[PDB]
Order: sequence, then C-alpha cells, then structure tokens
Amino acid sequence: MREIVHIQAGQCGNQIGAKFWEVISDEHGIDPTGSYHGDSDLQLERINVYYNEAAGNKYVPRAILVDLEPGTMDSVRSGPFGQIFRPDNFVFGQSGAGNNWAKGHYTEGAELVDSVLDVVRKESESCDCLQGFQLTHSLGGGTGSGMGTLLISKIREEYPDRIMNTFSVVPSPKVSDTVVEPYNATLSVHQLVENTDETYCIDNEALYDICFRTLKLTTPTYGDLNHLVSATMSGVTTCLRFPGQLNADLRKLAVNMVPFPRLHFFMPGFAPLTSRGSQQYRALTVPELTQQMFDAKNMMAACDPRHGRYLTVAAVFRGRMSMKEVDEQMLNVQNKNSSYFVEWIPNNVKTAVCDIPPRGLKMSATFIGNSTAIQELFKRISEQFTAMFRRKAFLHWYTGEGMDEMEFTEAESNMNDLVSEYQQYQD
Amino acid sequence: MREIVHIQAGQCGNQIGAKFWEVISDEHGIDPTGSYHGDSDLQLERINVYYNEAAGNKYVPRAILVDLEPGTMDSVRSGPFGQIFRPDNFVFGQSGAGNNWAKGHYTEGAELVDSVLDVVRKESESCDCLQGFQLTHSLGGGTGSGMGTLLISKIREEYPDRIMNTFSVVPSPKVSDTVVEPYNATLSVHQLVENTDETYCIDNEALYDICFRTLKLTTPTYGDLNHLVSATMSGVTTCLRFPGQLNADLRKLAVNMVPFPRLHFFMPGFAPLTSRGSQQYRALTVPELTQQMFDAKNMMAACDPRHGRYLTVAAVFRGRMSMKEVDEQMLNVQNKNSSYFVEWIPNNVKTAVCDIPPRGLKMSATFIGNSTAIQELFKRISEQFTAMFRRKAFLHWYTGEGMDEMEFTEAESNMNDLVSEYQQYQD
Amino acid sequence: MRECISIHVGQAGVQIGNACWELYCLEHGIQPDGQMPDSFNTFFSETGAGKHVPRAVFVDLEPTVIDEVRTGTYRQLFHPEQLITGKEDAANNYARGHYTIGKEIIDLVLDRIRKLADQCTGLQGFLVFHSFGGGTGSGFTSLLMERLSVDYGKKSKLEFSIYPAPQVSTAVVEPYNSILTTHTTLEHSDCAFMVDNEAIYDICRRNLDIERPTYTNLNRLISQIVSSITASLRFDGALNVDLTEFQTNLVPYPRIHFPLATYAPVISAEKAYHEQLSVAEITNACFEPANQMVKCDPRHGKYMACCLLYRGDVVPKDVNAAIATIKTKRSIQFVDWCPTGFKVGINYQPPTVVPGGDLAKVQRAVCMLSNTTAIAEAWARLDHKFDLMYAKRAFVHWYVGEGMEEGEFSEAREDMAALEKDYEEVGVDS
Amino acid sequence: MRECISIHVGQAGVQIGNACWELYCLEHGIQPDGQMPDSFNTFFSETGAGKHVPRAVFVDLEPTVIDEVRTGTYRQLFHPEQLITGKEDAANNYARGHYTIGKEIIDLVLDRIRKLADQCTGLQGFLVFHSFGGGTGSGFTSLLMERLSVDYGKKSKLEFSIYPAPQVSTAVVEPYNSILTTHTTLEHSDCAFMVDNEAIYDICRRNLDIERPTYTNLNRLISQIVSSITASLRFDGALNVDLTEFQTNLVPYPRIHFPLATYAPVISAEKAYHEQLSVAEITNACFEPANQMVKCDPRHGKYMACCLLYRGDVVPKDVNAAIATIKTKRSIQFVDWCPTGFKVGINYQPPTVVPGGDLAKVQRAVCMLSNTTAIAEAWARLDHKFDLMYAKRAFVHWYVGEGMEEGEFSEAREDMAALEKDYEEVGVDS
Ligand SMILES: Nc1nc2c(ncn2[C@@H]2O[C@H](COP(=O)(O)CP(=O)(O)OP(=O)(O)O)[C@@H](O)[C@H]2O)c(=O)[nH]1
Ligand SMILES: Nc1nc2c(ncn2[C@@H]2O[C@H](COP(=O)(O)CP(=O)(O)OP(=O)(O)O)[C@@H](O)[C@H]2O)c(=O)[nH]1
Ligand SMILES: Nc1nc2c(ncn2[C@@H]2O[C@H](COP(=O)(O)OP(=O)(O)OP(=O)(O)O)[C@@H](O)[C@H]2O)c(=O)[nH]1
Ligand SMILES: Nc1nc2c(ncn2[C@@H]2O[C@H](COP(=O)(O)OP(=O)(O)OP(=O)(O)O)[C@@H](O)[C@H]2O)c(=O)[nH]1
Ligand SMILES: [Mg+2]
Ligand SMILES: [Mg+2]
Ligand SMILES: [Mg+2]
Ligand SMILES: [Mg+2]
Repeated sequence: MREIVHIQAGQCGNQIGAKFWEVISDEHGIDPTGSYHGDSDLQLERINVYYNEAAGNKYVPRAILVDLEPGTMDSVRSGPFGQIFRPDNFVFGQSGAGNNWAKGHYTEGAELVDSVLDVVRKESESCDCLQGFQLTHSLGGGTGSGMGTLLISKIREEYPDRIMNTFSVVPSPKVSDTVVEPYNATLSVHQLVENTDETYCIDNEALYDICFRTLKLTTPTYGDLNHLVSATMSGVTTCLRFPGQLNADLRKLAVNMVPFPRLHFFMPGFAPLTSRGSQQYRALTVPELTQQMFDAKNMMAACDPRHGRYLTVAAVFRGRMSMKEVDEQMLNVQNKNSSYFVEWIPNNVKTAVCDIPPRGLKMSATFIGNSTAIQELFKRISEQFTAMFRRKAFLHWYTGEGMDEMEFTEAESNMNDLVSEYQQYQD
Repeated sequence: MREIVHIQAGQCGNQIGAKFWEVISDEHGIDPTGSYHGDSDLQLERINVYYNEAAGNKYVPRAILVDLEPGTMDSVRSGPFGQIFRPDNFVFGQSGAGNNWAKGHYTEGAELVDSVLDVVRKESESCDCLQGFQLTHSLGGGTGSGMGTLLISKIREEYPDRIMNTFSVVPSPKVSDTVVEPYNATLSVHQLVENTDETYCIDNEALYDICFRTLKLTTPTYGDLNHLVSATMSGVTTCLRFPGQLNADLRKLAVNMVPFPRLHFFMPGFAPLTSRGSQQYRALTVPELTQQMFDAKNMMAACDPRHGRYLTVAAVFRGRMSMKEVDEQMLNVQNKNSSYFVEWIPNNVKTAVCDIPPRGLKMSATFIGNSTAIQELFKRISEQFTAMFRRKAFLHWYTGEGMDEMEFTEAESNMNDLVSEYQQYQD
Repeated sequence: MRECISIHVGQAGVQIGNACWELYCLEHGIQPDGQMPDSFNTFFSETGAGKHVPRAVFVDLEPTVIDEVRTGTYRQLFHPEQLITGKEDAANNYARGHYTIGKEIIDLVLDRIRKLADQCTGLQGFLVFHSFGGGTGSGFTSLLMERLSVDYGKKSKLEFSIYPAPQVSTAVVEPYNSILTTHTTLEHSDCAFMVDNEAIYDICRRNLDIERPTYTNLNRLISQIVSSITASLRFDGALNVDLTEFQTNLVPYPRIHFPLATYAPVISAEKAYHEQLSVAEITNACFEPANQMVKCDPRHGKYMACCLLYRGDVVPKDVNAAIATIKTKRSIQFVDWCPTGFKVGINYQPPTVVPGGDLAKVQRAVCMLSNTTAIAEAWARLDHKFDLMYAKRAFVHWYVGEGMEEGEFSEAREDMAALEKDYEEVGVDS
Repeated sequence: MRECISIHVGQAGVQIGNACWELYCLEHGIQPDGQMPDSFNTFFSETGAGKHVPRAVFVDLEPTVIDEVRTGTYRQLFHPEQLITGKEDAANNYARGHYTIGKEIIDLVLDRIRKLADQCTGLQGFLVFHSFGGGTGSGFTSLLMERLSVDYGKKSKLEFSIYPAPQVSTAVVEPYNSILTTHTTLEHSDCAFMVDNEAIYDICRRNLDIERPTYTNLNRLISQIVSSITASLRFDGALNVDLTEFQTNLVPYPRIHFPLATYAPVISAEKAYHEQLSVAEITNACFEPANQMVKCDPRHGKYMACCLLYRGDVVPKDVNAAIATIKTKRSIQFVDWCPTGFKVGINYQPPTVVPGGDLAKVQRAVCMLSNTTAIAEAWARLDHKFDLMYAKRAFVHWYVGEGMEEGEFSEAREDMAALEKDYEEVGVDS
C-alpha cells in the first residue's frame, strides 16, 4: 500500500539521507536496531510506506545507498542508525568521481549503476504497490549529480508511470566550495527537467541564513543544515504515513502544484523555527505558523519570492487544528499579497492536514511553493557556466571522459529555455 | 480591542520606557517573568491593550526598543523586568549617532529603520484593532530625535488614520547637558508639528524642580525623574485599561483638547505629590487633588501657565469619587481663574474618571493642559539656535551627513510660525 | 567591539605609552604577563586562554627606549612584532624622521597596524602619542599620519603631543620641528591635545608637594587624562560620551581642533584628608589657570566649548549646579556664538591609582577638555622663536642635507600664521 | 587501499624524503623500526606482525646520501632493496643523469617500482621528489618520468621540485639543468609544485625567528606541505579532496599545471602564544607574498584557481567567510574566466609537529595550492640566465661529451618560451 523507495547518491545525498532516516525512525517509533518501541498503533499502521518488515519484529528502510567512494558508506554504517540499513543495499565504487559529472554519468557511474538497478528492482518487487521514488543528492559534484541523474533516467525508463521526486541541493555562489559546480549543475538540471516529476530546490546558503538569522545558531554544522532538509522531507509524506482531516499524498500535491509539465521546481519551507531563548515569547497557533511559512526568510532556496509570482503553493499542516482557521489564514494571505500570485490560477493555495504532529511540537507546517523567482537561481548558475565555457576552461577533463562540447551547448540552451518559460508565466 | 503599540528610541526613551513598563506590569499584576499574579479580574480584562498573550500563561509588552547603541539594550535586558520583553523587539545599531540629528535621521538611522518598520508591522498585524502608537524619546540628542522623527514619519505614512502620541523630553538651558541641543530640537520639533497628533512636552528642569521643591528629595536620580513621567503616561491610558464612570481614551482626549491641528503640545501634570514627612498632614480628597493639579509648580514643562492662557485642559481622575464634587471643583477653577482661560471656548475643562486608583493611593489625578505659554519653551530654543546658526557653528558636522543649510532655515522658520500661531490664539 | 588602537612614536611617545599600559593593566586587572585571574576588549585582544594583548604599536627609529620594554617588567605583555625599532635615530631632525630614515620603517609599521586593525571589529580610531620637538616624534609621526589618513580615511585620529615649553626647552632646534609637524597635524588629525612639561612640573611641585618631579611623574599624570577620555568606552555610567560624540561637541570648526585638557583633583595623600573635594570644588578648580597642562592664560582668552568628563561617585544634579556656578563667574568668558558650551560625561568607576604613584585615591575626579582661544599664545611664542633662528638660517643646512627644501619652512610658517589668524577671528564678538 | 608511491631522487630528493618519512611515522605512530604499538596503509605496506614498510623508493647515482639512511636511525624502516645506489654521480650534468650514468640504473629502479606497485590494490599515483639543478635530479628524473609515463600511462604523477633561486644559486650550471628538465616535466607530469630555497630561508628567519636556517629546517617545512596534500587520503573530515579531484579543480589547461604552495601558520612557540590564529587570519596570510614558497610577486599576477586545504579544529562556515573576505580584497585578482576559484578541503586532524622542530603546535593549519600567472616570472629570470651562458656556449662541450646534442638545448629553450607565452595568454581579460 503506497510504498516509497528511497535513493541516496554521493556524499551530501547520503548524509542528508541518514538524517532523514533518523528522524523518520524516531517518528515511527523505530530504534537503532530496527525494533518498534513506540506507543501508538498509528505509528505502525502505515510503517510499510518506508520500511520492509524482516524476521523477528524488525523493520528495515526501503533505502538504497550509492556512492563512487566507500568512505561515505563507512561513515553511514558507523553512524547512529547505521546498523538499521540492509547491508546488500549499500552499492559503492572504489575510485570516486573527482567532481566530474562525466565520470559520474558516463564512465565510473555507468559501470556502477547496473548493481544499483538490480537492487532497486528487487526493492520494487518487494513492495506491494510502489507509488514512486525519492532521490537525495547535490547537482554540483560528480556522483550525486552525474551518477544520480543517470540513475533517475534508468528508473524512469523502467517505471514511467511512477512518481519521481528529488531533493536536490544546488550550488550557490556565496557558499561556492568547488570550481566546476556551474558545469555539473547545468548538465544535471537539464536532465532533471525531462525526467523528474517534482524537484525540491534546497540551497545551502538559504539553510545557513535560516540557522544564523532565525535559529540564532552561532556555529551551524552540516548536520544542523541537514536536519532542516530532513524535516521538510518528512513533511511532504506525512499524509501517506498518518491519518488526517484532509489528506494529500505525492501525486495529489503534484497535480495541484504543477500546471505545466516543466514547472516542477519547488522552493520548500518549514515552520515553526525558533531560538531556544525566543521560544517562550511566542504563540503556538495557526496564524503564526502561516505567517512564518510565507516569509521569504523561511524559504530554503536563495530566491526572493517578491521578485516573482507564485504559480501555486501547497501547505501541509501537522497537529490538531481548526480547518476554518486554516482556510481563513490561507485566503487572507492570497488577498493581502494579491500581487505575488499569478491572477489566472484562482485559489493559488492547496491545503492538507495530518492529525499527528512531529515530536516536540503540537503543531507544524511544511510549505511547497512553485515561484517564478526560482529563475534567479538558474540565471546565476547559467552566468557562471558562461564565464567558464566562453574560455573552454576545465573542459579538457570532461572531454577525457568521452564528453563533447556540443553537450555543453545543449544543456545551456535547455536551461535558458526553462528560464524563459518561467519568465513567460511570470509576466 | 484597542491595542497600543509602544516605541522607545535612544537612551532617554529607553530608560523612561523601562520605568513605564515596570509600573504598568505592577498595575496589571504582571511579574518580571510575564506571568499574571494579580488579584482582580479587572487587571486581566483589558490586558491586551499593552500585552500580547504568549504560550503558557505569559504576557509580553507590545514594545519595540530602538537605539543606535547596543549598550542601552544591554542595560534594559539586565534591568528588573528586562526579561519580559520580546528578544526580537530589540532593534539596535552598533555605532551610535554622536548627538547628531542628521546621523539619526538620514544616515545611520536610515540604515537601521527598515528593521524597526518590519517589527512594528508585525506588531500591528498581531493586534486585532490597533488604536495607535506611543513613542518615548528626547529631542536634544541624535537617535531619539533624528531616528525617532524618521520612524514617526514612516509610521504615519503606513497608518495615516491611527493616533500618533509622543512623550518628548525637551532640552532646557538650565539643565543644558549638550552643545548642539538647539539644532537637534529645532529640526525634530518641525517634524513633530506635521506628523504627531498629540505631544507631551516633558522637561527635565521641571522634573528636578518637582523632585526638589514638592517631593523634598535631597538627591533625585534620573530614575526618580523617570518615575514621574511614567506615572503621567499611565494616567492618560487608564480609561483604555479599566472600567469607569466617565471614560475618555486617546482619541476622545485629542478631540476635546486640540481645537486646531497644529496646537497639540501638552504640558502634563500629575497629582498628588507629597514628601514622606508631609504625608500625614494632608487630606485625601478631590478638592485637594484639583488644587494641586492646576498649580504652576506641578506642571512638567518649564513654562509659567500664568504667562499665557489655557486653550483646553483635560483632567483624568482615578479612584472612587463623587462626579458632582469633580464638576463643582472644575467649574470653580475656571470661574476663579477666568483670566487664564481663552474666552471663546466655554467650559475649557474636560473630565474623565476611572474607578481603579493606582497602587498605594486611593485617589490620583493626571492633568493635560494645552497652554499658549508653551511658546516660552519654543522661544528659548529658537534663540539658542539663532545664537549658533548666525555663526554657522558646528554646522560642518551636519553637512558631512548630507544636510544642507537650507533645511536649518526651513526648520527655524517653521518653529517661528508655530510660535506665532500660539501667540495669535493667546491674544 | 569599540576598540581603540594606540600608536607610541619616539622616546616621549614610548615612555608615556609605558605609563598608559601600566595604568590600563591595573584598571582591567591584567597582570604584566597578559593573564587576568568584557570592556577590557577596547584596549586588549584576547588569545586562546589566559592571555590579553594590548591593541598597540610602539615605534622608534633607535633601539634604546624600546629595548628597555623588551627587557623589562612588561616584556610578556606585548608580542615582539608590535615593538618596532630601526638602527639610527632622526637626530632631532624632522627631515630624517619624515624622509631619509623614516621611509625605511614606515611601510613595515603600517603593515603591522593593518594586521592589528583587521583583528578589531568595531574600530573607533587611533590614539597617537609623540613629541613635537624630536626628529622622530615630528618627522616620522607626520609621515605616519599622512599614510594612516590615506589608507583609513574617515577614521578618527586623536594625537596627544608634548608641545615645547616657553622657557624650559631641552633642544635647540625644537621650534623648527614643532613648526614643521604642526603643518601636517592641521590636515590629518581630527583632535589634538597639546601638553606642556613646564606646566606639569609646576603642578607636581605646587599641587603634589614634590620637590623634584621627573618624567615618570609627568607620564603617570598624562596617562590619567587618557584614561578619563577612554573610560566612557571601557566602562559605563549615567551619562556617556563616545569619541565621535566628543568630536561633535568639542570641535566647532574643522581647523579648531586643539582642546586643552585639565585634570582635578591632583593631590597628595596627606593634603587630601583635610580637603573636602566636592563636585562643585573640582569643577571650579578645572577653570583655574594654575592647574592647566599648557602654560598660557585663559583669563586672556575665550572658551568655545568645554567637555567635562566626571568619574566615580558623581550624580547629574550636582554637576548641573557646578555648571551653573561656572556660568555666573565673570572671569570665565565664553564666546557669544555658543549659548551652552558644556558637554558633560559621567562614569561610575572612580580613578584607580598606580601603586607608588604621586596622586592620592579620590572618590571623584574630572577631566575637562576645553577649546579656548588662549592656546594661540603658545603658538605665538613658538612662532617668534622660529622667526629669530630663521632670520639667520641657523641650522637650516642640516635639514636641506636630508632632502628638505627651504620653501617648506616658509610654507609651514605661513600655515601657522593663518591658523593663529583663524583663532583670533573666532574669538571676536559681533 | 588508496596507496601513494613516493620516489626520492638524488641528494635533495633523498633528504626531503627523510623528513617526510620522519613525519609520516610520527603521524601514524610507527616507530623507526617499523613497529606500531587503518589509514596508515596509504603510505605503508604491512608485513606479518608488528612491521610496516614505506611505499617508497630512494634513488641516487652516488652512494653517500643513501648510505646515511642505511647506517642511520631509520635503517630498519626501509628494506635494503628499496634504497638504490650506483657508484658515480651525474656531476651536475643532465646528460650523465638521463643517458651515460642513468641508463645503467633505470631498469632496476623501474623493476622495483613495479614490484612495489603490484603490492598496492588502489594506486592513486606517484609523488616524485627531486631538484631541478642537479644532474641526477634533472637528467635521471626526466628519464624515470618518461618510463613511468610509458609503463603506467594514465596514473597521476605529482612532482615536488626544488627550483633554483634568482640570487641564491649553489652551482654554476643550474640554469642548463633546469631548462632541460622542464621540457620533459611539461609532457610527463600531471601537476608540479615548484619550491625555492631562498623563499624558505626568508620564511625561517622572518616567521620562525631562526638566525641560521639549514636544509634540515627547509625539508621539515616542505614535508608539512606534502602531509597537508595527503591528509585527505590518510584521515577523514568534513570536506575531502582526492588527488584526481584536486587535479580537476586546480588545473584549467593541460600545460598549466604549476600551482604555488603556501603554508599557514608558520610560527615560533613564544611568538604564537600572543597571536590569535583564527581561520580568517590564516586564510588571509595565505594570499600574502611574504609567506610564498617561491620568490615572485602575486600582486603582479592573476589567480586562476586556488585549493585551500584546512586541517584541525575548522568548520565550513568560517572558511566560507574567509573566502568571501578574500573575494573583496582588490589586491588579490582572479581571471575573469573563473567566477569561483576556490576548491576547499577540511580535515579533522590537527598538524602533528616533529620533536625538536622549528614550528609551534597549532589547533588549525592550511595549505593553499594556487595557480597564478606570477610564477612565469621565475621562468623568465631562469631563461635569461640560460640565454647569457648559451650566448658563449659556456660549459656546453661537457654535455656534448656525454651524448647530448646542441639542438636539444635550443629545443628546450623554445619549449619554455612557448610555455611562458601560453601563461601570458591565459592571464589577459576579454
Ligand atoms: N546541506 C548540505 N550540503 C552538503 C553536505 N555535504 C556536502 N554538501 C555540499 O555539496 C557540495 C559537495 O557535494 P558532494 O560531497 O556531495 C559531491 P559527491 O560526493 O556527490 O560527488 P564527488 O564529485 O564524487 O565527490 C558542496 O556544495 C558541499 O558544500 C551536507 O551534509 N549537507
Ligand atoms: N528625564 C530623563 N532625561 C534623560 C534620561 N537620560 C538622558 N536624559 C536627558 O536627555 C538628553 C540626552 O539624551 P540621550 O542620551 O537620550 C541622546 P540619544 O541616546 O537619544 O542619542 P545619541 O545622541 O545617539 O546618544 C539630556 O538632556 C539628558 O540629560 C532619563 O533617564 N530621564
Ligand atoms: N612629558 C614627557 N616629555 C618627554 C619625555 N621624553 C622626552 N620628552 C620630551 O620630548 C622632547 C624630545 O623628543 P624625544 O621624544 O626624546 O625625541 P624623539 O621623538 O625620540 O626624536 P629623536 O630622538 O630626535 O629621533 C623634549 O621636549 C623632551 O622634553 C617623557 O617621558 N615625558
Ligand atoms: N631544499 C633543499 N634543497 C637541497 C637539499 N639538498 C640539495 N638541495 C638543492 O639541490 C640542488 C643541488 O642538487 P642535488 O640534489 O644536490 O644534486 P643531485 O640531484 O644529487 O645531482 P648530482 O649530485 O649532480 O648527481 C641545489 O639547488 C641545492 O640547493 C635539501 O636538503 N633541501
Ligand atoms: Mg564524494
Ligand atoms: Mg545614546
Ligand atoms: Mg629618540
Ligand atoms: Mg648528488
């Protein structure tokens, strides 16, 4: 009954993935050994969405861990919760991809990918009715980006009628940790445009801003950043995992949020978010959550929503709440902020409510916005790509892996077209 | 239901503000943690006028604390009651304004103010029906004066239909602590004339006189002075906070006290005021309070009311009192002192009564007088400004912040016009 | 944040600086090894654990004075790279300081300063200590000030200067150096506190009952003034004055940035017991010519602005009273274009006293910084001195030898003449 | 797996290698007898029980330098067959190294290398240590590199080279050797880190307060750089850089594979206590010309890519901040065809320090590897030097005697001219 298959590719994908798994096990009352020690029957009712049931009262993540480097795998296995994963679901190379999309997509990744495909087929067979796939990775490196994209293509070919979701961490110029990021992002974005049904644009810069400005966190770590992403991930699939008053799964969300096939790039947000000191001076109420969610400072993509228009927003609420209140607050936001919503889609907001709140909170919210302002993110990347490509800088490496210049030209064109399309509907 | 939004700008504004908050929390039975520990249901009935209700039986001041220096903020936070304030409501710079109105109004303050605006918008949104704003500050410095004025302008632009009240501590030549005071006051007064609906003229000199002469206080501190101001502030909004026999809020007071738009500069007074030794030799009665209030020695502005005429007086009484007695005493004062009241406004006195007296007293009174004698205060300031401006002394600093001489000329003209207008109605 | 960077140039600058750093250490409870068993951060960077380092650079063109610091009691306080020394001094020659010898060391010192400044997150500005008379104190400082002005621009620079005496002059060529440095001081300094050794000596003998006051006595006193200026940044009280604030209040015109500093009370342990040193009294004592740090007559000048910086057990009301009293005193006249000439600061911390010092411990002290036309008299005497020597071109050849041109001297003199004239003008009533 | 094979050629190569192996041993807790009372496998093979052997080959054409190793402290660390020695040296003659003397020993060394490589299951590549100036370091290494390139092909080769100084040159014929080796270095090496002894000496005197630094001081420092490069393979942290990764990031065009290495902080025990060596500070210090390992001016060149390799108590956020700060510094210019020129590595292990070493123990260190056009200046001076001597055919006869042809010299010079031109081209903006 509606199983999701999880895939983690490259370092970032793996680490975020681990965080996701940790949170989800806690949510469903699963301990580091795979045993259920929860309180409520609701925690086990839909356990099969994310876990396969093994012999002797144990649950195992329907998760595939992929990397061209074994170090990441080792790190995962040695982590808290590392032992819950199926040993046969770790699919690793020995070499690494050296921040080269071509190595990940055409060479080393190509050699690797068949094993992964074999694993995922088995995982699909195991599930009674697989609704689809969730891939966590980055676009800026070689494995997550090149290998990940390749894997996606393969998956879609075999499961063309299933939902294909990605949580993609994009490279920003402020927090620019690598040189060839523009290339890798450009190449991967193109592929994503044709083969994913919904893509959550996660930005490290935005995460840092959230941590520093909102969470008041003097020294955020990648772990802290990852936590935010994990929360968001949990939010989307809450309706699949628990009961509720109004329920929307992955498909329902897509249908309401994607009016044209290409426009499936979301700016996610999560509410509430408070400092430890500033927690006592707040109201645990729906109007507050709503206020938080639509704010630009709470979006996980480095784009100002006020620089574009919202095509659609999907809001997913967790906790015991008044439907009327939710409906009023959502109508208020669209009436007051009329100018930030496209006028040819009346009621730009879709609402879903799950009765089970996350742990530690009485209420929570997850926001998925499809904004034309996401073009900013793509534009910057394009610019950076151009800056390098005009001089054919670092191209030789890519060509050594069998790539041609023409592919670069194509990808760039494609991305530009996508950008244009978004602009068109923005008006 | 009729929320007031409080703003504190610069050192003086902050400190007086703190005092105000302390008194008000005591009045409404709120302790240093934000928890209600009062006795009467009347203390909580209208708690929402000044406090937002947070989670877990706590109340938080609808207060914004603003300064170009963080030291003031630190001092506030470390004070008794410092922890009641919302951490996100402290909006502070790092540099300071160096007693320069231009830095506060055009430069540093400009950079600062948007954060403040963001905060106050949120604070407005939170309140169900905001009746308006109360700003505490001084006119003689840089932050409170320049930044404060700027903030006022911004506020009025966004809330043109709301009541705009200031408690403005004016520079006196006796207690002249700074050199450029005349400039800062002149520039700010002008701005106040166009954008505030009512302005309480608080004078340090007068406060000192009260403390020394009336309270018999050998060594008054700024705290003691501040207390007086706080009392006055509390007095004005008693009708919004408690029940009563005849009730007048901020609007009702303004409408009765301001016959022409520009003439909204009040000389406040508070009664009773006694020494510790001289407390036992007095009568707790309405005639005594009345006697005290209309006396020149009990006005908080350094102006002799006998040097002008009263356009209007508003008297706000707190405690269980006979309406007849109040009416007789107010008629007596106007009949006996006929020559100090303008003859073309019959019944120059407006009365309001709140049944709840302040703590420690069975009865109290707050006096708001609109006297043409306030021109004295402006005239002195003008003279001092002239003395400096004639030689262009210290102008270079202001011009370094982008200011032109012409602005000075304008401000001076404006103030002179105001003075003339007051004289006109004095006759 | 709110850091201040101290630069100590030449012998005089070094020696004053030593005293200053002794005083700061005592004030913040920092031991001579940098350990402290907060506000101290205005003067000190903090490293790792149990170490505080002065935000200071010490420069001399000769090694001798700095070498003492290296060998001495506070050797662990400063890191070696902040104590900068050449090989040969400027030999009382401005030219050698500014050009011939100074051009070899200036870049290095600037680099170090930049490194120091990069470590500070809220730089208020610079405190520059140097003599007017020495070749390094004049020539080098002038050069340094230019460079700092270029690199940093709108940062406030405050210079504490040992201006030469009318009578008690130790070198022959002092007037030349003084004139030359003044020219540059005008354009690149935001506020300059001139100080006169003779005046300090008189104070030590008359007020402290010291038969034989030496430089160590002067320096200690001088440091106190600096402490009063910076106490508003290093502590907090009822009424506060930042440096920018101070500048705004005290400086009416860009060129007129020469306030006279005076400190009160300066008393002996035994003499103080009998005296009832009230706020009013000390304030009154501030405006008396005998307690001045520069030899000159305020009675013959007019006040344009005074900053009064109180510290210790002081309340506003009594300060106000004192100010009122001062207003009513006919012998203290203020210019007509300043209806109120008082900026007032009040800080809670009483002045701390150096063990083995000449000054007694008091509950309250005050530092008055006042811009009076009377200081122009000093310039007049110095100018006169310059003019005699220049009449004969005495010693001029030396300066020329080191690359200076005769025209520069004339230019400098002209500049000072213009300045004196400006000072005269502001004085007169309308 | 992930092994790296080290080859140490000639005196310089041997001596650097000694230091390196001392450092590695200390880092992995391996005693000088091979016993260790995991990641060390990147540098060591393991045999039987309580024995670890360096993945290294030491070669010299003369016995003297290697003989020291055999007699000395680490005699048990290496097996005898990995220390290869001929009888007669190349006598500062490239020809003797590459042809006459080198042809007798090259096969043997290759065989041993092959044996060594067969024992490794995940070969990352080779680290080759040698001088540019010596007959063995130039001629032999060149030959060896060719053979390795042939046999192994697509394996990464990284060469650490003691490039000759502008002033401080120890042999007369250095420019000839340097020019000749460079030609071959171009085609057969994937990345080359040039280093200059003069620069190291300056660093030792200025930053470490050492009056008289000897080769042992240089070598130790050099080893640290190598450790930083290979720490990403020998440990693990938050952000990791493999060799291939490094190459991808740092090398924009095949021929432009000459990054300059710089290490920070290099400080004394006493001098470091006072300094607050933050991430921002050390990063800033990296981009300063005074701390460079090659004598040349980056201010006159443009950056194409920099790898920053941090180690110890470091978090990403502050590295990012540092990078941002660097971006805003006008004096550090990057070419327009590189919108982000920063590859960043962060490793958890602080730098370990050799007992009796010149460097103080720090919580954090950084190794910056930056490809700047400024290095071309070194080549220009070397070329100039070459051109003078060749004008007179000075010493040429010797080379000819050992089988070299005159045409080779000209060819080599041409190649270097072409390379300099290429470097110029990449520099210019569009
Ligand atoms: N939000 C997070 N961002 C991360 C995390 N780890 C890495 N990153 C970011 O992602 C980029 C580096 O990507 P990766 O390590 O995932 C490259 P990958 O291992 O997939 O392929 P290779 O090219 O083979 O290394 C860069 O922007 C990092 O700063 C993480 O845990 N959270
Ligand atoms: N009645 C009171 N008057 C005060 C108080 N604090 C300061 N003042 C008076 O106000 C004037 C100094 O004003 P401020 O410290 O508020 C100047 P502000 O901090 O707003 O701007 P800056 O110029 O940036 O310092 C002066 O007349 C003081 O004597 C107070 O607590 N009560
Ligand atoms: N108040 C005070 N004055 C000093 C001190 N040391 C020197 N002076 C005065 O400074 C002037 C002499 O200048 P120095 O500072 O010794 O000379 P310098 O700056 O080192 O210049 P050169 O030695 O010529 O390179 C004279 O007026 C001295 O009286 C001191 O410790 N305190
Ligand atoms: N940094 C450093 N440089 C060295 C060392 N030993 C020698 N050199 C430099 O290396 C160059 C001389 O080359 P060597 O390596 O001694 O000569 P070789 O490779 O043994 O060649 P031949 O003896 O001619 O066969 C000169 O530039 C020396 O300064 C060392 O231990 N450290
Ligand atoms: Mg990786
Ligand atoms: Mg202030
Ligand atoms: Mg000297
Ligand atoms: Mg040799």
